[PDB]
Amino acid sequence: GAMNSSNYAELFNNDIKLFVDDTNVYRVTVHKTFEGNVATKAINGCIFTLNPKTGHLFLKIIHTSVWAGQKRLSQLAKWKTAEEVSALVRSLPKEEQPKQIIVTRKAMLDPLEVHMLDFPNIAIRPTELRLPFSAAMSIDKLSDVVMKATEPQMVLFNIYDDWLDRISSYTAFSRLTLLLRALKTNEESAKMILLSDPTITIKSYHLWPSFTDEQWITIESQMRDLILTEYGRKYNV
Amino acid sequence: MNTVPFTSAPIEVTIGIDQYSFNVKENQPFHGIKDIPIGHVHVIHFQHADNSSMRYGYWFDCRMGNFYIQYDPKDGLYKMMEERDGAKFENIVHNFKERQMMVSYPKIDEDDTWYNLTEFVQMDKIRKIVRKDENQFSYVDSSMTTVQENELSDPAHSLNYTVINFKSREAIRPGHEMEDFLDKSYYLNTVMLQGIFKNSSNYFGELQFAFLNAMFFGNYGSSLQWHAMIELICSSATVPKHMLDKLDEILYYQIKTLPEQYSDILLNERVWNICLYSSFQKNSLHNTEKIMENKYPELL
Ligand SMILES: O=C(COc1cccc(F)c1)NC1CC1
Repeated sequence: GAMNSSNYAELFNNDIKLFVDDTNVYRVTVHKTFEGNVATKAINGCIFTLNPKTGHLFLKIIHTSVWAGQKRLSQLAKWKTAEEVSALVRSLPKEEQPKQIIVTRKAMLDPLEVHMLDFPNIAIRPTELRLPFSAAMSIDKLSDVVMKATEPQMVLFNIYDDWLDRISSYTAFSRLTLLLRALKTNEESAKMILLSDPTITIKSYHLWPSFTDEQWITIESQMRDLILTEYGRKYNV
Repeated sequence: MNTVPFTSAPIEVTIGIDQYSFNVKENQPFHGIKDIPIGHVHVIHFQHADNSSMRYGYWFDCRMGNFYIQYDPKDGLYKMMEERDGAKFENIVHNFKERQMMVSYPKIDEDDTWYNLTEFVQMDKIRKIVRKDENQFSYVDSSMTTVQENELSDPAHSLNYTVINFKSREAIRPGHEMEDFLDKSYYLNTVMLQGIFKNSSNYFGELQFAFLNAMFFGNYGSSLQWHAMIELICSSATVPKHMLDKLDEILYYQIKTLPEQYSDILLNERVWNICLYSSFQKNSLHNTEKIMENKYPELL
């Protein structure tokens, strides 16, 4: 059924699974109109679909043109998410199709289940984890490809860069969620932490900087601090 | 007017005939039920004094043969039978009526309740839901499961209601996933009405039969089926106007007749609130919404 702390190691077994986060699919800026009314303007979005074991990220970019002339866009966005995830699964060879899809928001369950009626062996699951995947657009290179897109487009990334050469997927996911939590709680501090030192670069083919093992521990500690911090500043503790 | 005579009444039992019921005491001189209105299906049902577990009963139509009840001390229940010999039936029944050992079906002449609950119920269709083809009458009890319930174990003792499942390839057209899940008109009108039921009368008749099995036997799967068939209409943007008008009448009399003390288990809060307040047809069930709100405002 639902996914929580009791079964956190299931993510890193050998059953193919994908997380799907739809929080950045329908994005808007809200503004005043000349008549003093309020209007929205949509901007490009993305479906964040991620294999937590391999780090493979199927970033489906949602171009604003898909909303043209449509009604109830927050609701359409969920079904559009489901449609595009269903399309991805169908494009993958059978031995690459997930055995489970885990949705980060419960409102995605019915839209995805309906789109995947053709795949009755694929389990559609919620989670009780509060995962920070909405902060994916704080990753500069992901944000860049979404905002530059002029048409619908799937871009493939490895959100772990080369980390799996040195650490396990359990540790790689925990780093990723720590980084994304930090970016979500205080993006500027998080980004300052990551890029303060000019001598640690981000390789062209990577998303994150080329930290050594020792540097990652310092970074990880600095991001923990940030998250405990902002939690004070928030709750005055 | 027709008669369901009894051999005797050897065990204390509450007997129901349609929406009426009376207590018969162990070995009381009871020999059946008379003046039963022709033209309607009927149900005669039982709840033993000793074991309130298992309400059970027999759907039947007096036009389809002469029926008598004889308790079976081996199987432990009141069984419906057919007397092949028409002459013996008249001779035994007349004997019983002269000695006044029968209760009279007690219909008030103003009262259309039973008609209104059974308007579209036909014995021929009942027998396709309750498969026991050697008998003209159909047995139902509390514990009988439905075909869909056995998909989620004895196939012969099942209620073969039409399977309705909103998240099914039957209900959802490829490429219309969102359209068809949020507006079930395709499933109601094309799949179910045009495809399976053929007309709204068959649809309504199953719906009414499901309700009556739920109310009379506390048959849980019947209750599920009645609610599903309401929801399938309420969740369709496009429903013929006469079907909605009739549905409002149907439900009105069902809600009117439900025992007040059983509303907590026969009425599904989620379905009713959705149908009355959120669904496409939220404004289309004036009579039903009015009785529901004056009789069971708690549910809403
Ligand atoms: O028992 C009966 C008939 O029993 C009846 C028939 C008609 C009305 C009635 F009250 C009782 N036939 C053969 C012996 C088994």
